[PDB]
Amino acid sequence: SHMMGPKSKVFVPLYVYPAPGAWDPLEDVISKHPDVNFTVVINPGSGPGPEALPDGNYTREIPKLASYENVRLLGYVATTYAKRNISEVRRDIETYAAWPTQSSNANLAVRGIFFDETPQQYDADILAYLRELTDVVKGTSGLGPDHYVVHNPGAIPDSRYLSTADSTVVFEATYATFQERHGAELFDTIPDSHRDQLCAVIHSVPTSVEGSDLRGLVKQVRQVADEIFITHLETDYYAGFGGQWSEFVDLMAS
Repeated sequence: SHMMGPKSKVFVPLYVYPAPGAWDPLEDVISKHPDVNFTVVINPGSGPGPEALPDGNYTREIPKLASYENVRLLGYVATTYAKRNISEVRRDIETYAAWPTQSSNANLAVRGIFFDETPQQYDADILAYLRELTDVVKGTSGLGPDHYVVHNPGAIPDSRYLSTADSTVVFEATYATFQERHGAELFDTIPDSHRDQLCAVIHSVPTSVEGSDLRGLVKQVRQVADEIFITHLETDYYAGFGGQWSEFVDLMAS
């Protein structure tokens, strides 16, 4: 069968600075593929920055993306492996949440939070910390309607953490590493899990993984992860668009 299996969201760690035109390659595929859902993490400065609003480039460009119904913007918030003081994490959540009211622009807003550097190891105190953060996201005006929560442990965490987030990035590494761990098979090791809970980020894909070879990779990952980012960049892979970005999104639309 040439069917691609379960549909996945395109996950976009959009750590490209929003100079005029810089986000065009993303807007172009969002517009071309209204049937594809995009989860887009924005990140002014490892967080929302030191002020109530981000800079004028962000305030111009964010509403343009937010205007598309198939986009779900998330604000990046660091947790430093749950060692970051929870009051500081909360300040960052609340800063994003207040964006539309602080700016008087309803489209200068995010629909949830992406928590970077969540821990892998199980500990009851960490679970309580993560659950509290989810409660904060779900209860804070300005992050609706979705109040989405994504975690990025950058590796497989204890499965008890998965239900505290809408999605967890359980693979964030090079294509070489993906292959060393037998690709989609690595996901089969995760107990008490479902693809709808999981995100995969694969960078540094060799350019020879193209055409039908890229189609095969996308299909393999779609089976196991409901949100996916794949890029052929090996440097600055979250701060620019890979040479097969449009092809990747086309395959996600297939």
